[PDB]
Amino acid sequence: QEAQQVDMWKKYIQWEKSNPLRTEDQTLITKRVMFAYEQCLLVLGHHPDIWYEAAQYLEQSSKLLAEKGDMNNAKLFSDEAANIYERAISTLLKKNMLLYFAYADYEESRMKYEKVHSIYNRLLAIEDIDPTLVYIQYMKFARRAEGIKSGRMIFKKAREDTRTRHHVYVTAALMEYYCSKDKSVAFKIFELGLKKYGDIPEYVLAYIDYLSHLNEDNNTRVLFERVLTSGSLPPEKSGEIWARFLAFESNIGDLASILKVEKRRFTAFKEEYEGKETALLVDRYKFMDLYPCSASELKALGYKD
Amino acid sequence: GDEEEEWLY
Repeated sequence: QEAQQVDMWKKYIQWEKSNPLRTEDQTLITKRVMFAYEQCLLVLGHHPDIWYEAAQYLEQSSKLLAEKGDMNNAKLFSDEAANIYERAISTLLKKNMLLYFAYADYEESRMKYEKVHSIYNRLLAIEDIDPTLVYIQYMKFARRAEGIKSGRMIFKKAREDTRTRHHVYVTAALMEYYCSKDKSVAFKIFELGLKKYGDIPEYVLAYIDYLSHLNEDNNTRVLFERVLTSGSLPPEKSGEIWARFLAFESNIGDLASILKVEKRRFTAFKEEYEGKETALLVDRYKFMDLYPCSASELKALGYKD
Repeated sequence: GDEEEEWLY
């Protein structure tokens, strides 16, 4: 089938890369290898890995020619690798996020930032695409190559795009905490995001995770109470939150606070946890891969996860 | 607008 054809082609390409003729001219080995790549891409151009590996090979060759001092062939093969990326996203895979990103990173590594901005915006201009990850990668590039202020602009652009999902908020907040070491901005971003996506369990869990690891008991408990009592998180979508709360109390609280939280949780899920009190108790004691029960005991208890 | 961005940073 198609997987067999792909493997055959990659083995032919690897053979050519092994320089069976023992030529000493790297330009000739590269011409032969790229020829094999071209024949392959003629019929397997819908496989993104082949474009990527071909571009990577051309870049590697360019570097090897630069080390030997042949700057002209180095520049030639560098530009031709760029064109490999361009052809890959221009036909067949016009919507492949992975190759757009690879292209962006290649042009970033050549210090051609204008071309990077064009690539990310070309991708963003395709209407029927989820741009969230696109904005995340674009913010990463902006921050690390142009600075905090360029990153904040990309984040602004992401919020104004009605297709964007909550992850960019998470990313921006974490970026401010990890790169700028600024907890106040991190907080404000998480809070704006909470106003907009407080009914999404994965978002709320991200904020909870960030704050918990700040290691301030009162702030953590306050956030737990805010999210679980007020807020928009469906009560039937809150199980993981309660679990994190029980683990927080098990780490910093006493048996009384743990039992209070356990009982509030059970109330919230009185129906779903009928007769499952012992299976829940298991999670009062488990740590990492240590359980208080054997696998057979756990199955007989109705234990899940 | 510039108000949300001012509040954030």
